[PDB]
Amino acid sequence: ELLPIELDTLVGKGRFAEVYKAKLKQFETVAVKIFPYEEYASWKTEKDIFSDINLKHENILQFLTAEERKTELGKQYWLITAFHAKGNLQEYLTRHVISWEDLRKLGSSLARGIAHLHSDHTPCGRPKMPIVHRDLKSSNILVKNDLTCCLCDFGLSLRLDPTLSVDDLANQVGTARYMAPEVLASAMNLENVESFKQTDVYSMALVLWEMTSRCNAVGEVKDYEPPFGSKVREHPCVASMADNVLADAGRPEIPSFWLNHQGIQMVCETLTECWDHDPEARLTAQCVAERFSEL
Ligand SMILES: COc1ccc(-c2c(-c3ccnc(NC(C)=O)c3)[nH]c3cccnc23)cn1
Ligand SMILES: [Mg+2]
Repeated sequence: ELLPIELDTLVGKGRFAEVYKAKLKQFETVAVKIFPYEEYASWKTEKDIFSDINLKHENILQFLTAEERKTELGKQYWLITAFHAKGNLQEYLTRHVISWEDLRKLGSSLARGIAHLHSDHTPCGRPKMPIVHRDLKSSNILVKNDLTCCLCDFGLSLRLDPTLSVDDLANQVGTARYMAPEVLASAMNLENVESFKQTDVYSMALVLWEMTSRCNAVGEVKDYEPPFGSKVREHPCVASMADNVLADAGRPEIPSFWLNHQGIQMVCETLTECWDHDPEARLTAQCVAERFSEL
């Protein structure tokens, strides 16, 4: 029943699991995400999301199967997917300076992926369960060979099920650096689940800024730095982030010279709307995808 897999190299580490490059005898290269028994609930959450036939999309990591693997001293829970050699976006931007064409491809594919995740329908019209990521960041966005993005790392994700209770939506997850000001404030408007989609758009705005910051179309490009890199610790707490994002209304810097390029100007204007203090003022991911198609 178990696939003939040989693990090769540890390539990543997520919040709940380690990620390995592996060989699948058929040999095809695959990614194997390994969850220890104590993170079973996160393995089950990701398995449930990936098992929905309505999720499959070019900008969502291609899922193969889930497995339970007995070890000599316990049991592991695996998820096996396609492997993207270029790896995660944070590392890609750290190592590379990207072109305007690259930024267009990466930014538009990220917006299309989030719009699909949030959608209550498939691209054809069938009802689909909307999903909110809740921990979107450059380190868990994958770069495909054709320089388009694909999403993964759904352990904190929420299926927007009509059965969700108010006492269930209110029980501060995710990466502090990428938390929207209402998340840092514990001020999410729980009267509508649309509040959760708005938090993903904020995090997406920070990632679009990271991509823009490494785009040679502006001319002189600085070495990559995470959003708020010089303002807070390497692993900042919610309090230090709230000092910046909420109290100081702080956002990553957009130097005026970047706006000299017509394309960069449009991207900067769009991502600025997406990181507005007011979640209701942000554009939707679908709006952002449309803005990119207009370029
Ligand atoms: C459902 O199963 C999976 C399996 C792997 C990942 C996954 C990968 C991943 C995927 C494909 N190719 C690569 N390739 C290189 C070079 O890293 C890395 N990177 C991650 C970083 C954080 C969390 N999850 C991941 C996510 N879900
Ligand atoms: Mg635990």
